[PDB]
Amino acid sequence: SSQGRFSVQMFRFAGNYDLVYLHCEVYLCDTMNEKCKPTCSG
Amino acid sequence: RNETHATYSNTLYLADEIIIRDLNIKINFACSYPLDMKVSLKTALQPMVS
Amino acid sequence: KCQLKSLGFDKVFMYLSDSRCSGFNDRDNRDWVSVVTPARDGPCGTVLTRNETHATYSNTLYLADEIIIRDLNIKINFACSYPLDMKVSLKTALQPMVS
Ligand SMILES: *[C@@H]1O[C@H](CO)[C@@H](O[C@@H]2O[C@H](CO)[C@@H](O[C@@H]3O[C@H](CO)[C@@H](O)[C@H](O[C@H]4O[C@H](CO)[C@@H](O)[C@H](O)[C@@H]4O)[C@@H]3O)[C@H](O)[C@H]2NC(C)=O)[C@H](O)[C@H]1NC(C)=O
Ligand SMILES: *[C@@H]1O[C@H](CO)[C@@H](O[C@@H]2O[C@H](CO)[C@@H](O[C@@H]3O[C@H](CO)[C@@H](O)[C@H](O[C@H]4O[C@H](CO)[C@@H](O)[C@H](O)[C@@H]4O)[C@@H]3O)[C@H](O)[C@H]2NC(C)=O)[C@H](O)[C@H]1NC(C)=O
Repeated sequence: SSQGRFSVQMFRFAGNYDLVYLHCEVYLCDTMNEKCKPTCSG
Repeated sequence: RNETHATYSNTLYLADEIIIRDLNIKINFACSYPLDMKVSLKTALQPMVS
Repeated sequence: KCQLKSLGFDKVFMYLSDSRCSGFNDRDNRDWVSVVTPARDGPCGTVLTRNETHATYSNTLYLADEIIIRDLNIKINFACSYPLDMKVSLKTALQPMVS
């Protein structure tokens, strides 16, 4: 859809580091011109 | 849209009257957008561990 | 290295106040993992606190088995000091000749 969400347990950067930031890079897609749902397995 | 960008294309029409008789005016305009973007929360996060 | 292996940390992560001081491995009588930093103020972020008698070098080491930590943070608060007074002597005997 037009919204993407995910959840994860909290961690900490091992080291002399006390703050954590998040940076995502997005790629829009055509709902019809190509297949957008990605599926992966081990 | 090509692989990198998607553009929206339309043409504008200029006339001083309902009917045109000379010097037809066509404004071929289009602006685009890339398909990739970079985002970063403006909220600082601070973990607490034993 | 064997002890920490038994402790359940497959690969340990060695970090001072600065991450550029990543530790390494060395063998003298067994498998050791070790870190080396100079004895100065801050090359690897080492604090120098000098009183009238001694000067100590204080830095803290960080242990983890992963780049991220989720439980049981480890802080090796280490510091070794040096005195400021000492006694030295030549090791060559002197033998003066006079009239
Ligand atoms: C997919 O499509 C996109 C969208 O069209 C396309 O990006 C476009 O690339 C072309 C080819 O370089 C650009 O065409 C323009 O042509 C003239 C020069 O020939 C100039 O107007 C442009 O250069 C300007 O670039 C900057 C724009 O402000 C400024 O420094 C200055 O004005 C320069 O003159 C440019 O070359 C067209 O503008 C871009 N569109 C953009 C950048 O939004 C992309 O190449 C295509 N990808 C493919 C086919 O793989
Ligand atoms: C100036 O700074 C110097 C450097 O720190 C400081 O000397 C330190 O004195 C303190 C206070 O006595 C020592 O603290 C240690 O504390 C515990 C006991 O509470 C023990 O670890 C130490 O005693 C050990 O001493 C021998 C060391 O091998 C052994 O007999 C045995 O392990 C004992 O337990 C000691 O008391 C600290 O170790 C010294 N550091 C030295 C001597 O390098 C000095 O006091 C400061 N001067 C001031 C504040 O005027």
